[PDB]
Amino acid sequence: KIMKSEVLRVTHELQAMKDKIKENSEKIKVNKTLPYLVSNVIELLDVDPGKCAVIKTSTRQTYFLPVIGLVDAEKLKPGDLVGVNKDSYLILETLPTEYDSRVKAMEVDERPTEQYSDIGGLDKQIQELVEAIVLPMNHKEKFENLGIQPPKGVLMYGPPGTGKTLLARACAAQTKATFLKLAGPQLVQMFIGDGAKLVRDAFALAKEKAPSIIFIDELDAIGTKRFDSEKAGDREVQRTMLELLNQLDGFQPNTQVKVIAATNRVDILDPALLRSGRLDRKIEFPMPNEEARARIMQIHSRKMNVSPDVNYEELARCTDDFNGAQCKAVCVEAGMIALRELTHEDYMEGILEVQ
Amino acid sequence: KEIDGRLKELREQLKELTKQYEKSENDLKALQSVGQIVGEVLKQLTEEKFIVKATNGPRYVVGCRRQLDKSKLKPGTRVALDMTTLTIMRYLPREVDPLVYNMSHEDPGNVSYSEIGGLSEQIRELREVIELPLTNPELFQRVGIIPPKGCLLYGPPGTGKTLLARAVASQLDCNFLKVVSSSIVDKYIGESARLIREMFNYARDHQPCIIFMDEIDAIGGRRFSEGTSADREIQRTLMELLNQMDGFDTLHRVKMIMATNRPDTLDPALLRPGRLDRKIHIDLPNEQARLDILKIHAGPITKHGEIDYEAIVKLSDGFNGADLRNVCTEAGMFAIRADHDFVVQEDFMKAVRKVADSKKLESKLDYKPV
Amino acid sequence: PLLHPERFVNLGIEPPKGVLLFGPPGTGKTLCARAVANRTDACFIRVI
Ligand SMILES: Nc1ncnc2c1ncn2[C@@H]1O[C@H](COP(=O)(O)OP(=O)(O)OP(=O)(O)O)[C@@H](O)[C@H]1O
Ligand SMILES: Nc1ncnc2c1ncn2[C@@H]1O[C@H](COP(=O)(O)OP(=O)(O)O)[C@@H](O)[C@H]1O
Ligand SMILES: Nc1ncnc2c1ncn2[C@@H]1O[C@H](COP(=O)(O)OP(=O)(O)O)[C@@H](O)[C@H]1O
Repeated sequence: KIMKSEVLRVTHELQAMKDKIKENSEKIKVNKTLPYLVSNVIELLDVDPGKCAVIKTSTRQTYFLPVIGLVDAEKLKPGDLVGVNKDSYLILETLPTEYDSRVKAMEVDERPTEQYSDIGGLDKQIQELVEAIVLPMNHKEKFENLGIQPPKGVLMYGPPGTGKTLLARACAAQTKATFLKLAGPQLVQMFIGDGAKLVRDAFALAKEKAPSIIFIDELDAIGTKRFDSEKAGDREVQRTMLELLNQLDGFQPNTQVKVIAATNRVDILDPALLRSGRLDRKIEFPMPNEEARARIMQIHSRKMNVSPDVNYEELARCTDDFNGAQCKAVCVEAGMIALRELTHEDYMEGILEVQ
Repeated sequence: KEIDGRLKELREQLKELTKQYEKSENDLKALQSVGQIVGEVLKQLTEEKFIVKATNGPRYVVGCRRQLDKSKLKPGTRVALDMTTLTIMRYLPREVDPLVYNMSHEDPGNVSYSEIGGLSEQIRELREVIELPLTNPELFQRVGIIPPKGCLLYGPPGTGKTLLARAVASQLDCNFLKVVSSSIVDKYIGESARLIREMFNYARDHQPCIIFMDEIDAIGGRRFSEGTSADREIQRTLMELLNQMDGFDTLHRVKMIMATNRPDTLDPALLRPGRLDRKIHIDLPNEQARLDILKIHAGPITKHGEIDYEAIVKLSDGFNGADLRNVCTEAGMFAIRADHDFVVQEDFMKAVRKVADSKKLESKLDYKPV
Repeated sequence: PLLHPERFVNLGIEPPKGVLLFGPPGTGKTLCARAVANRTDACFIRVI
């Protein structure tokens, strides 16, 4: 019949078709290899009597490239930092935007290396939040097939030194995904909308980089208990608080980028963040008991081999009302004095030094 | 058949494909495409002379050559110019606030507004402020009055304001503008009130626009003593907003729905009648309303007919529907524990007491109403 | 640590993580200068 004529056209019409964009792409990719004008998209949905665009150039110019001749506006959503022709004055290609100066890299660790073994004492709580955070990362498809969207907001409250920061980074390392840390106590900015702008680009950065871990510290500092006096009514910080609120539902579909909020006293929050779709998993972080404190400092001093056969039982007796941070300070205080004490007696003075 | 079926493979691979030679030409067409400079015609000098401001550079004057329909061009229209061709080669309409456009045209798939209980009074308030003015202007014509402008919602942070805003947004999904009232700040001194005028002009273009913005307290304030340059930018932004919504020229068929958490710190100039026609406080959910929300949240839950909902109502008090999906959730991974297919009433009791003990800690759960 | 004779093995991994040589206006930073002279060419800079 009629194949051999059709495909001798088709395969020829396939390869020559693709070769000319290979020529063209080059002809525009060198232009895409030389863009010079930022894309302050001031869009018009100019339906041809489809779309169109206005580009505020870097040199303070504006160029109305018709119908956006190269990039679809579905991916070319407005903003800035999207390739524009230096000669053709056309949109060239999307490229990463700017992450609000501070948010570009505030304290973002690319990959944490702390392991879950070096932390402990609250193993029931750490396993609880691993099931609520780490499992929604590795076995995310299990939740997708089950039909239950995993919760995202985990609030980890407890006195300082309970290992919240290590646990959050250890969980992020286990997920093998992006980890973003927020300096909560310093989000209160005199500039208007600055903290609101910072949190936005932090969420934007987290969305653009994998299912991330948004580790916001000092949630009590971020959100007041609404105890309103004229001394301070939490007026300008209510700005940023509801901003964090409206970005908690930004990642509801596909259930990525979890929010972990660390504080000491959960009671200093109004019933805004304690929401089921918002921060819902509140996990207690108590001071470890004598057994847990002894185990924690033993794990810390595992990399130290100076004094053999130290059961740390007297240390557990003398470690009354101490944090995991205090236990680490106690053990490394031995790590500073155990030169040339030594066994079961170079540990007490660590707490005494701080006060 | 070998000469038949081997054909049916090869042309399908293309069709949508092998659509490259013209894409190549189009982008080559772009390569030698002239980029025509863009300005706004301030005023028409003569019938053939038109005073046009470049968006950045100086005002030039240009002139349509033979057929560019100089009559339809108006002071403030958008035209394309070239520093070489000396004329306007074609004309172009306007803009639509793109950043605002997508974040106001990306309303997620929500449920109907009937899926939230205890706010039927608020639902009918929304109907007689949005639907009634446009469906039946003849009755109000016999009345002889203008429809009201806007309504305010305020109360505890957990009421259903976001659900109601998303539900009304999903009702239209085409002429609904969502504003978060915080992306107004930017690096430059400009583009603060320029955007605000722009979607107001967008609201002028489309009559039945429903404008929703949240946290008026994020721009409101009471009074700035020893104001900073950032504080001073609020007050001019607030003043520009006030004189563009009430001002001298009013809007038509445009209604503003706004919500916040601190009604007392709001500026008294905005909340006076004329700008905010109605003020509505969304109170604590009722005990039977909480029962309905609990049933809604426990719809797709594997459970049998032994649940003591009345016990939950008696124990759970002062808890918004937010705390109720927590209880529904907390019963969820309690059911995950020990690997139980169904959910037992004891899991709900554990959820209720755990949430109740969670809520004990926090004080000042709600601001007093004004 | 600058001599690096024992930090690696006998004592835990790394030497003590820092030094806070504080004190009322007086001997402060003179011992730092003495340690700088006693050590290698990797010598301090005085920032305020
Ligand atoms: N133990 C000391 N022996 C000899 N001279 C000393 C001693 N302590 C301080 N001085 C003298 O004090 C002066 C400044 O001392 P040093 O450099 O320690 O302090 P500094 O940097 O000026 O500040 P501060 O006094 O606040 O520590 C120098 O003239 C130094 O000779
Ligand atoms: N379970 C633990 N295991 C190991 N180290 C711990 C543990 N708990 C606390 N730490 C120590 O505490 C420090 C973290 O302090 P911080 O983050 O301020 O406390 P919190 O997270 O309770 O606010 C770490 O340097 C770590 O050495
Ligand atoms: N009246 C209600 N009916 C049903 N669900 C509610 C209600 N109030 C709150 N919720 C729950 O709270 C979440 C929505 O947050 P919402 O309270 O609307 O925020 P805001 O009060 O700031 O608008 C949803 O997960 C929803 O299940």
